[PDB]
Amino acid sequence: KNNVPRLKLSYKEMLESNNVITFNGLANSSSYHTFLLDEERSRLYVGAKDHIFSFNLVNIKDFQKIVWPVSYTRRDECKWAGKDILKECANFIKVLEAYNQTHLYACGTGAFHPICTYIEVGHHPEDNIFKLQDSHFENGRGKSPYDPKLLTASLLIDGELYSGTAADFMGRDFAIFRTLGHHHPIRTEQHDSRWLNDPRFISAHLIPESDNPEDDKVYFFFRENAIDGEHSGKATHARIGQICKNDFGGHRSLVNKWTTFLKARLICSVPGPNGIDTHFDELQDVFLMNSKDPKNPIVYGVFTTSSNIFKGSAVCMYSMSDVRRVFLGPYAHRDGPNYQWVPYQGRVPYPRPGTCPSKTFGGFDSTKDLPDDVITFARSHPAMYNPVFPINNRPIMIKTDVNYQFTQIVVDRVDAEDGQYDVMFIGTDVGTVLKVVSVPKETWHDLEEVLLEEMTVFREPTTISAMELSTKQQQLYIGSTAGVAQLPLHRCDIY
Amino acid sequence: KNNVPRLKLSYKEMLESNNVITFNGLANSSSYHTFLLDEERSRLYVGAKDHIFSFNLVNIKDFQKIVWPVSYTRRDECKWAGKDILKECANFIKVLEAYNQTHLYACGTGAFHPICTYIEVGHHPEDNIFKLQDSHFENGRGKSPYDPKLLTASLLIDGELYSGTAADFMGRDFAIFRTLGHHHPIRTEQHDSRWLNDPRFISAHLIPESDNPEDDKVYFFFRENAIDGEHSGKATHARIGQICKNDFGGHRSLVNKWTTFLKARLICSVPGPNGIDTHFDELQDVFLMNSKDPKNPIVYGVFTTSSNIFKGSAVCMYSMSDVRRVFLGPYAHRDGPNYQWVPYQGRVPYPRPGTCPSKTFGGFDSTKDLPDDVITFARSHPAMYNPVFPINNRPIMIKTDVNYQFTQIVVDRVDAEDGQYDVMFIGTDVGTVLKVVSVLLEEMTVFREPTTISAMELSTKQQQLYIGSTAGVAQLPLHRCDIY
Ligand SMILES: CC(=O)N[C@@H]1[C@@H](O)[C@H](O)[C@@H](CO)O[C@H]1O
Ligand SMILES: CC(=O)N[C@@H]1[C@@H](O)[C@H](O)[C@@H](CO)O[C@H]1O
Ligand SMILES: CC(=O)N[C@@H]1[C@@H](O)[C@H](O)[C@@H](CO)O[C@H]1O
Repeated sequence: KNNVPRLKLSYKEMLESNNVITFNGLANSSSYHTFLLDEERSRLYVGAKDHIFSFNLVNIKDFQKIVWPVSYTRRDECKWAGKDILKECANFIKVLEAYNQTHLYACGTGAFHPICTYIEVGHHPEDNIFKLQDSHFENGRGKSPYDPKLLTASLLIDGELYSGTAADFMGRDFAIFRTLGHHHPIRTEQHDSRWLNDPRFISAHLIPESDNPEDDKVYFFFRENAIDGEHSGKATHARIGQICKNDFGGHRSLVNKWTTFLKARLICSVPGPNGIDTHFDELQDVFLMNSKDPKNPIVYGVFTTSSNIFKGSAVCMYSMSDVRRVFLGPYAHRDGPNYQWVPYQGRVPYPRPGTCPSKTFGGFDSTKDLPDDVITFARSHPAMYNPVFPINNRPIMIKTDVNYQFTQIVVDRVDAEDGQYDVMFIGTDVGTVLKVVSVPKETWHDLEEVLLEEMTVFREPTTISAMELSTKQQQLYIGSTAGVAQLPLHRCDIY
Repeated sequence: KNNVPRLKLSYKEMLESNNVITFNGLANSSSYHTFLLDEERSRLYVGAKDHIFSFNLVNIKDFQKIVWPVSYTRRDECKWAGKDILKECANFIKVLEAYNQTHLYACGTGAFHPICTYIEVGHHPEDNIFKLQDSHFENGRGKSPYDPKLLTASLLIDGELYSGTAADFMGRDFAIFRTLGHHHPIRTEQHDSRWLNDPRFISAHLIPESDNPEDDKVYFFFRENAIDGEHSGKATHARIGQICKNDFGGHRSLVNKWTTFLKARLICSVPGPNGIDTHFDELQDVFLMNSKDPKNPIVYGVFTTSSNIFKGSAVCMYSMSDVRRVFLGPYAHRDGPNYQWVPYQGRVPYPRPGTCPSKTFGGFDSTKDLPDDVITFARSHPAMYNPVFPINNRPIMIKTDVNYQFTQIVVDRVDAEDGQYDVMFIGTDVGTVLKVVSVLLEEMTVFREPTTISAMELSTKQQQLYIGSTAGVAQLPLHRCDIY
């Protein structure tokens, strides 16, 4: 029933108890935001400014660094663009995923000229190979943004890259891309408000729908500016967008453009007395709690208030069964520009747009062999009407009166000799980490919030940008421009 | 540039300094919310549960009362109706207003059967009369709600009663009525969310426009549920409405109904960085500062956040020049329920809807003589498209860190050595009054126990402030510079 940490600690105390291994980062670098955890290779990769690191996730003081800056020529070109020589004209690594069984794929802002390449790690982890394959350099457009201020939700599977970010120099052509591989890169309609409206990506996950890979979907989480009318009402909408991994675009229309793209509002609010709810629209981070059933990973989300005078944070939970229901629900439909959004009620193209091409029903092989009505629809119906509410219609945690806001989250399923509890590790914009448990107080609905620890993990206060949980090292890794930080999950002999 | 009070005295500290005179109220009464300040008679009237008091503006310890509790039969028909005998089946007065030069008009919850009567107080404030003219008894349909939990905004001028409440037993028929005074009662359209949609009234004021009494309009202030498509997103819209004092409805169609009603949204928000503003739509009280020009009183308003989690209160100022600009602008317009609201680009009938009939300009000297096209319009065009923003597009004061919320307000115009300064005495839902000057002087508790301040009057001819609540009334001096 309290909101005070039963165990508070500062970077100081943490350092005087063996609970923090700080990497202060090189003097000629920053922005250690991109994390690529690798349990197998037992290393923790962190792509930053002009560099890419390979930390030893047992003690991040031991590592390797691939200095990957940009050519003098490129630097100058960025300079001539009237940009910030130090803050902007640098190669900020924004993408870092796995590719070959011996190479990583990395992308970054090549000083407002996105470039990517490979990072040979090798076959055997025994011989820690951290070699950068220079001279190649592939087009970074659509993979890493031009502006370092923008992030990227990346997902690299089966040799193909999925990434949502701003694709242009002007940084106003945001789109979900599918690069690499065999086929021509896939993209979302550009300059189309109904598809994407000045969004900001958070993450992308490969979620299987059944035992048939043919039915694999890729979910992107992101926030964007709402759209409804020409009335005084700007607003944010956290969202989740689904797309079929086996989508290859239209035939005589959406050429090389997703055909199975749909989105739904993710609502994270707290019911009120007079019937008006309090919403946490600003989606900051998302973590998937892998259930034994890969088809139903639990979705935790870290949301924030839109108001500048009412700072607040929330942690909402969603079940895929819900998102799937929404995605199988009414399509948001609007007749004219000055019409109220209404749930579409009348003839839906078959197969249902949004549904992946199946060699069992309809028989239609490949998206490229779909009717025209199933391409015209979806093309103007990217959004679902009904929103997906959190489990139980409320967040499992809320922090208001506090002076900081949540920025990252990860959770471990710890089995206790009296049941299992989902322990959340929430990162703050202040540089502190909170460990909380939401045990159901006597009954689901009236649950108790327990703040176990509040540990600062950076000499100076900074915004936490990345968190990676290791269930093989039992170590948490925080990231920021100030550098990376490592700490143990527990500390049971200090309570 | 601060948030801490220079003078934070508690009730104990206020009582131990003659800073507050307390009336713990009667045991058989409560809800002392209906205030009526009479300078001339130097008394302060008050409406309450089965009672109507009369406090002395010098010492509320000295007072007269009137017992008006509803008969047995009525108390019984209310019980069988399935109401709470203790907190419902009683006569809670909701309207106290001066009527004749010798009488006051009063109405209360007739134990869910509102009734009204007069209250004699003679010509001379010397004889201090307070006789409850019993017998007869008129009904209070449209004058007072049936439900004590509902407020009412009244204004009785020229022998006419203007009020906005629930005209029904079920408390669902909210309306703005004008009863009394020579003509058949006139009211807003029943069951039409466009006109009014589950509103909560706050107050009505007469404000002339021109130097012609015929252009006089009555303005109501209230808060109601916004309407914007079947699509969800419940929200509150603070509002202000106007009505011509001389509106008596049409010949046929809109018969005995406002043909001049128009209403506009009142915005009180704070600009944000990402273009998103923080709004305070829950109007709580209104005070008009009589400026030099009687056609331009400054409008102060106390708004609160709709959010149950984040508590926050704000005060906002509005000029009647702005309000009038909005009423002379585009009406809101819809082609149906599935359409977006849009400023009416069509051709507005003449005379312009919302325009008081006049024996001068206009050509018409009666609202009943208006043509069909205007009456038809209006009937479906009671709302305006442009909301009226507050002076500077910002609120004067803000409180969010605070763990309470404003509930009442009054302001005094005090002449000093530097110039005139407007001091705002803000009430609180936790028994407390904040004194504020602009460009927090003191935070004083005024009740032994915490409650909601629901009434607040200011007597300049006595330099005192009176606060209302269910606990009782509280007297307090505007300054007491000694404590400083
Ligand atoms: C050009 C560049 O930034 N890379 C240097 C790298 O060559 C050097 O070994 C290291 C030592 O701290 O410092 C980095 O900043
Ligand atoms: C070992 C292997 O088969 N993986 C390949 C690697 O051989 C190749 O050089 C690289 C592109 O440079 O792409 C990887 O996926
Ligand atoms: C409810 C009622 O009938 N009113 C009584 C009144 O007769 C009496 O004069 C007064 C003073 O004690 O107390 C009230 O409760």
